[PDB]
Amino acid sequence: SSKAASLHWTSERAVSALLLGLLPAAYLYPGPAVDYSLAAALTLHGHWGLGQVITDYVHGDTPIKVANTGLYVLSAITFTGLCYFNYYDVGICKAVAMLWSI
Amino acid sequence: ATTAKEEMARFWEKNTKSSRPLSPHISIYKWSLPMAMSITHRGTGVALSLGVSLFSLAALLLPEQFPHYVAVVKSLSLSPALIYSAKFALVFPLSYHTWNGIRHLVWDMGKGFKLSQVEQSGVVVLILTLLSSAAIAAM
Amino acid sequence: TSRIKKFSIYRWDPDKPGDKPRMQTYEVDLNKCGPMVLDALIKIKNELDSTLTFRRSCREGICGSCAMNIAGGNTLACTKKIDPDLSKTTKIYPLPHMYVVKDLVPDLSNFYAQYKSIEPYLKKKDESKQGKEQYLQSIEDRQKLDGLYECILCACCSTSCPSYWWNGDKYLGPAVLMQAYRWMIDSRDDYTEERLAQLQDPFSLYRCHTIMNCTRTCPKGLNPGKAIAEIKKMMATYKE
Amino acid sequence: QYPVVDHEFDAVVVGAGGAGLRAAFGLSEAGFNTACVTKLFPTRSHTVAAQGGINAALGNMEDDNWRWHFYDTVKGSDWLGDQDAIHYMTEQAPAAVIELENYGMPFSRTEEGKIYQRAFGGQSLQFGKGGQAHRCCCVADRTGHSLLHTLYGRSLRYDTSYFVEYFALDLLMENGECRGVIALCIEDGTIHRFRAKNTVIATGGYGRTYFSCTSAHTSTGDGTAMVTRAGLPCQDLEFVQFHPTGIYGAGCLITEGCRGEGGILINSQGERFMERYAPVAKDLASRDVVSRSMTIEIREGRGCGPEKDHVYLQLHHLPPQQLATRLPGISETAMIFAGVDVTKEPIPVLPTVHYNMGGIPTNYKGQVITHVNGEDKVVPGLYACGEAASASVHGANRLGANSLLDLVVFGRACALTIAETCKPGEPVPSIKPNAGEESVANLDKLRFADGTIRTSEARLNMQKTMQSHAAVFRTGSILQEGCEKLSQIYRDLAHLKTFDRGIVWNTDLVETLELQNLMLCALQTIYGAEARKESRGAHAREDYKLRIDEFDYSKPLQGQQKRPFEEHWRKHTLSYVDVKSGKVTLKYRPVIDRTLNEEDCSSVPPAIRSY
Ligand SMILES: *Cc1cc2c(cc1C)nc1c(=O)[nH]c(=O)nc-1n2C[C@H](O)[C@H](O)[C@H](O)COP(=O)(O)OP(=O)(O)OC[C@H]1O[C@@H](n2cnc3c(N)ncnc32)[C@H](O)[C@@H]1O
Ligand SMILES: CCCCCCCCCCCO[C@@H]1O[C@H](CO)[C@@H](O[C@H]2O[C@H](CO)[C@@H](O)[C@H](O)[C@H]2O)[C@H](O)[C@H]1O
Ligand SMILES: O=C([O-])CC(=O)C(=O)O
Ligand code: SF4
Ligand code: F3S
Ligand code: FES
Ligand SMILES: [K+]
Ligand SMILES: [K+]
Repeated sequence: SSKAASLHWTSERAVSALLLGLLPAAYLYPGPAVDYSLAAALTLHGHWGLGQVITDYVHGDTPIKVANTGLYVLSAITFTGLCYFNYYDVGICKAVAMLWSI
Repeated sequence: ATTAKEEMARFWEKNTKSSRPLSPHISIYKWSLPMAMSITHRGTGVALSLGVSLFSLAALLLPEQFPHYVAVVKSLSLSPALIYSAKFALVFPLSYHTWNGIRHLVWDMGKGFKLSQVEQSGVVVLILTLLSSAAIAAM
Repeated sequence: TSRIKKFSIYRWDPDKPGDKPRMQTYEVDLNKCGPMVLDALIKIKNELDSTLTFRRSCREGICGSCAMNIAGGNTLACTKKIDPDLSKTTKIYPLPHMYVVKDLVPDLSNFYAQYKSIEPYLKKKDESKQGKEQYLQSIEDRQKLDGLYECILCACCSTSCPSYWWNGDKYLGPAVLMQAYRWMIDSRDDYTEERLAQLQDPFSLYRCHTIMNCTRTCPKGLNPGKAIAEIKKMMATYKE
Repeated sequence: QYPVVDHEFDAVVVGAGGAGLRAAFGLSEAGFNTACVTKLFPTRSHTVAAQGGINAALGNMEDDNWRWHFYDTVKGSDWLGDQDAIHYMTEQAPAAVIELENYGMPFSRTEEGKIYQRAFGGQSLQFGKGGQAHRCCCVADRTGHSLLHTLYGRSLRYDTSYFVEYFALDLLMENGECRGVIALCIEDGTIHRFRAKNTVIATGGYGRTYFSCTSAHTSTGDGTAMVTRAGLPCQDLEFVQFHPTGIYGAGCLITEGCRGEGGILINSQGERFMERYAPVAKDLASRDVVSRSMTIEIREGRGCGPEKDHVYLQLHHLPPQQLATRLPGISETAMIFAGVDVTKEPIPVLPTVHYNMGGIPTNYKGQVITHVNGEDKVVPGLYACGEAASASVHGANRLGANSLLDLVVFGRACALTIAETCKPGEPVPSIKPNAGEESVANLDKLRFADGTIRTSEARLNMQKTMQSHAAVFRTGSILQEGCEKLSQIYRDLAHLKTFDRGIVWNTDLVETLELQNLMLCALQTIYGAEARKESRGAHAREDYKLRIDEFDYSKPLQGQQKRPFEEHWRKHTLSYVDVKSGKVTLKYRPVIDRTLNEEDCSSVPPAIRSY
């Protein structure tokens, strides 16, 4: 769109706010719904966030393209592994509780 | 008789090939609490993301599942004050980043931009980070 | 009988081949000097080292000429009181992360070109009535310009902002963005939507991450950080 | 040793204050390929510091008439003003201010939405009979700040070619016509010759000939010096305006708008003494009268402060919301430079050198004139406007808020006159291949000067001399000693000493050039003063206390012998300098009394001048 930059800025704040609502959700209604929402929200927020760091600090067409490509790989693998953990293992909410029972 | 784009082009053309130095910046600039808190927000965000990504790699690559590693850790009978310190260390950056993240979202609504309020809200962020971390690590 | 204050001042001569930037310490008797740092700079130039080079004109903080980094913060030398703690040496640097023409004189022409790029002047759709009658503007709409039109374009704010340090080629910086907002909310101006449309890219506006060094440093007490956040809100709510 | 770069334009404008900017893009707007040469980035010019506002008979606060403003100005000039230029300036004022508001100038506003206007010194309704006028248009107390930023913003829409931080050295003259300017590029040390069919000089004033002034450090009379070095006359340089209220110590200006909004001057015994000196106008009398009254109180023992050397400007009886809305700038400046909270305590103030009434003589169209065998003769290709010009719309004493008006009216006039006289693209005139060599020879000499008197030391001696000998009140013997000392200083310039041997941003060198310039202005100012054996406007001779016109206008003219031109003083001073020796020659030229249209605006005959 001709408004791609402002729509992206708005999407970032929305996902930040979404992630903020998922923390009460995880404490109060832990389960598959929250687990996968955290997988999605944590990956998207971190991806957009790391994208801002790249935009600030990486300069030059090729280093920019390289950093962003590696970021896509990192994000895609991160989301895959969190969904993997949620499906084959105890999932995010239960793992945290188990960690905190140590 | 020169457009803005041409002026910027000539600036970079002129200066990068010149013998002029770049005046110092980060090495000489005075710090403030908002400035320190701003970059700590970035550093905790990045650290949280690297932690989430490492956790995600461990789920794909480690030959045992999570309850095994929890059971292992308990078998070391670590001291309660050392357990508390690891819990506090884990939750502090999440805590900092969350509260300051809320502060950022208030700014994006246009509120709290008076410099004295920027200072108030930063200190408020720090005390909430401390209280919430100490309280959570005691759970 | 005298109060010797020490200043450590950044020096670089372009007419010395191979000259390297260095700090030079001068000693000034505060009893025989005005109260402001520019007063000390002028006293040094006139009495100790006439090769010391800096920009100045108004000496009352209205022209913006003498912006520099005094004790770690960007300010106007002519309104910045001298620190009378004689056990501290005041360090003086050019505005940070700028090309140094000579000593304390930075190259501001990129800063000026960015200001030119936002078209800092009144624009009406029908300008065929240009000069017949005064445009009407209520006291209430004129009040919206307070805190904005007072900027002196000293570049203290923009050269204190780390986002401008790392991306000053493409980020307009706080001084220029606040002037862009000054024209966006001028009720006489008809180009608000076009002025917002200019900032629809990753850099011009959106390198600002609300660090707020700019507002802290402004010798005029303005709030370019707040103006940037109002722009961001307008960016997200305007239609076409 | 110096690489010379040659340029050809239709028009070169020297100066980027209010006058030069308006002149420069008016020319580009008229289709002329125009260069603007300025030693400062344009918004650093002294115009940025202007405060109280700009006069125009808009009638936003009460019914007004531009002819009332004409009358005020003519009476303000004490009949050394050229009334044709004053007619032009005051009739053009509404259109000119409206042009500025339409550019985006953020004027303060009335309940009706129109430009708010305040009272100011020496302005009245009904040709002096109808009470205080309110025609000073303003942006709080930052009017010059906004005027210049608006003009600079507007200039960016045109193809004007700017040469920023270039220092103009001299005019290029050939057979009495100006062919352009030669200048030094401060950024890289290169010499530049700007050939042009028309050259406009808008270089500001020279308040820095004195020790205390409201002027920027950069008000060094550079264009005035260039005219002088061209063998051309300057006019009325002895008429220096002391603004009543420069802040004590730093010398910063505290706007006359403070008194226009209600502030009052009080002495050590609490007396609002202007009620005694000017029973009608009080603190809003003309500046020459207020400055003189303040000076008398101090030297007669009623001065304030521990040294009894200033007086108080009191604003705290005024509602604090009015102070915040009408006078924010001086509210902050009074705290910074005097630790004064204006809502609680008065501002320490004393008369401070502020503005030069004299300058480069022009006609009402902006054209520089010379004067030969009793006849004004336009100098072809040469214009002047703003504080550097002597049009003369101010004569012997300027009204507050009339300079910014002058700037944009006569800056535009220069553009209009060139456009009705020349066409763009006409052959730019040739200059001899070594034109301007003597400017470079002088610059090089200063750059390597190794005498015994450094520049700061000579500049201070000039400033203290002017301060002690050519002040608010003058007398013959003191002026003569000021003349002798100043000529001595000028000869001692042979012993000048510089240290910076570079060429890139050598402000040591640049400030030595400015000292040469200031000295030529100061030499003409004080020798003019010593020879003017009368009292008129801001020039007060305690040995010649009366205004001396061609008649005694205090009595009926019926049966009076007109005084010969040589035996009265209602005439402009014309000053020349033999730059080699520093010798000052003087001549005189009549004041223009005709208006542009007698039926539209009567010529005002000289009269008793009281406020
Ligand atoms: C000192 C002052 C004057 C003043 C005022 C407040 C102060 C502190 N408030 C005023 C007000 O409220 N209303 C009003 O009518 N007048 C007021 N004044 C007087 C007025 O501001 C000045 O007379 C006026 O602004 C002068 O403007 P002008 O356009 O004539 O000149 P300038 O602003 O001083 O700028 C001079 C320009 O010339 C260039 N220059 C000078 N020398 C050179 C050389 N050698 N080479 C190239 N360029 C040169 C300067 O760069 C500057 O741009
Ligand atoms: C997770 C923890 C991350 C944040 C904590 C890290 C430690 C922070 C260190 C930086 C603090 O640095 C310190 O900040 C304070 C408050 O802004 C500054 O003080 C500032 O405000 C005060 C009061 O309005 C002024 O008097 C002072 O002139 C000004 O510099 C001080 O000059 C700076 O030296
Ligand atoms: O000089 C003028 O015209 C006005 C001025 O300095 C002031 O604001 O008092
Ligand atoms: S906002 Fe403040 S610091 Fe920035 S240029 Fe304007 S006056 Fe200078
Ligand atoms: S310091 Fe820079 S990041 Fe934004 S709030 Fe100010 S422009
Ligand atoms: S000299 Fe004008 S801002 Fe300091
Ligand atoms: K608008
Ligand atoms: K003048």
